[PDB]
Amino acid sequence: GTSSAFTQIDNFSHFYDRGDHLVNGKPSFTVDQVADQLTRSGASWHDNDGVINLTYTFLTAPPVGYASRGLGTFSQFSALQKEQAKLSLESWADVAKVTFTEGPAARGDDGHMTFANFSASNGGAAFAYLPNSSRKGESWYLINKDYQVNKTPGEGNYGRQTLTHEIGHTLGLSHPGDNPTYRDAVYAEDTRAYSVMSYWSEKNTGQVFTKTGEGAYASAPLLDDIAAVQKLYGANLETRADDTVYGFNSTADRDFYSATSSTDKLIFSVWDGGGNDTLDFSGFSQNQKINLTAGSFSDVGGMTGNVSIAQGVTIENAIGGSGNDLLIGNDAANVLKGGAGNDIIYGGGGADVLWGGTGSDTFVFGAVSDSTPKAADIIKDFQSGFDKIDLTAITKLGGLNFVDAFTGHAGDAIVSYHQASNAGSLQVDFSGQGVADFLVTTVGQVATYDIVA
Ligand SMILES: [Ca+2]
Ligand SMILES: [Ca+2]
Ligand SMILES: [Ca+2]
Ligand SMILES: [Ca+2]
Ligand SMILES: [Ca+2]
Repeated sequence: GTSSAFTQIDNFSHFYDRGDHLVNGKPSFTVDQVADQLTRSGASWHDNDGVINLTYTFLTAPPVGYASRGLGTFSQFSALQKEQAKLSLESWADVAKVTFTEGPAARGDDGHMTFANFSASNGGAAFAYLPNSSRKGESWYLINKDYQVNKTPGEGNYGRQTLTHEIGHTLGLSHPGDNPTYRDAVYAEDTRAYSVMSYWSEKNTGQVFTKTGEGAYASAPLLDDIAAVQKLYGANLETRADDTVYGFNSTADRDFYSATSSTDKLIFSVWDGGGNDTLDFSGFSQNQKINLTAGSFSDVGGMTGNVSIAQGVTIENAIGGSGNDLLIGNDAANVLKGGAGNDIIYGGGGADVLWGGTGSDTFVFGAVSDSTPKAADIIKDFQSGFDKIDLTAITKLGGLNFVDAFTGHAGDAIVSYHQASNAGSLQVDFSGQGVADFLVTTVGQVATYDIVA
């Protein structure tokens, strides 16, 4: 058996696992399976400069044969829409190798896009065509007394997501499946928790973004969307290859990645081209569960299944909030700051920098490889009597034999201290080989009682 602390960690790094099992009776699809699913039409924009350069035009006047569409009264895009449309395009252009330049159909471009608003409710809230049809690149939006959604698009609302949705469609992605309901979906993760393309809400899959009466929709391409658009046009590695901070104190320069308040509802998927990165959810007071695993999910800002790191992305640091959080790292050096409260931190691979912050924080180790002597973890703010080092994942509650020197017997551990630099160190002999095979260094005293194993 392990401790409760560990289980919470193991369970959360498995809570969102996809593939090879049934969920709600429907098969579970790994992102790759969903990237296939979402691009099953074979429709796409063509290229051999290895990049797609699309141009677009907010239509000023109705095109030839416009009246025969039955959409009623043609209207031009407002400044608000144009401004939101541009953020949407951009959000797509960041993850995949595609660019959208405002301008008329050119001789040297890979296709042209057009945005316009109609008035007759017969048309539908909005629609777009696939990149291989005759009306390719177009997308129309309904706007009348009875339907005001597309009137004021802004971060968080469906008016904006509708733009991210329609653009994804014109780019080549299709709705997850073909009065239908989520019962009729081909797979489990067919919710707007995984794709902006889905017709179903996060509650079908268990996630919780908002309560009754309020709306919440991710402005930018979610998890599956990025994989699918990247499958089509390749990942854009040059975007944010610098040192990006996401969430609070963000340096992402994107509205959907920005938080400045405790009430903020963040629903996003992190895409980044390199550098050393941080997910800072420090401004939050609710219990969070941040997972730094590529393609994994987090429960952020009082919500659940709302944040994720895109498949094939490395995010090195996490900053929880003042709640009892959980921080799960990757195989890389991680600076994991619990921030404040009673949280559990899991470094994982490599030598991590762990900060428990105030409160009685737990640092958990599941492998000997997590904290080896030749590349060990460091708990900078270790407070004895309150904090605790969990090794139950490795010892299974078999205990350790605290000694001053290694006796070549397995389970022999040594708590050392160096007052003249406030530093302790937990050393262990899991193999009983006579020497250390696990080491954790602290700043602040670590007592033998502060160990759980
Ligand atoms: Ca970066
Ligand atoms: Ca804390
Ligand atoms: Ca915390
Ligand atoms: Ca790590
Ligand atoms: Ca580690």
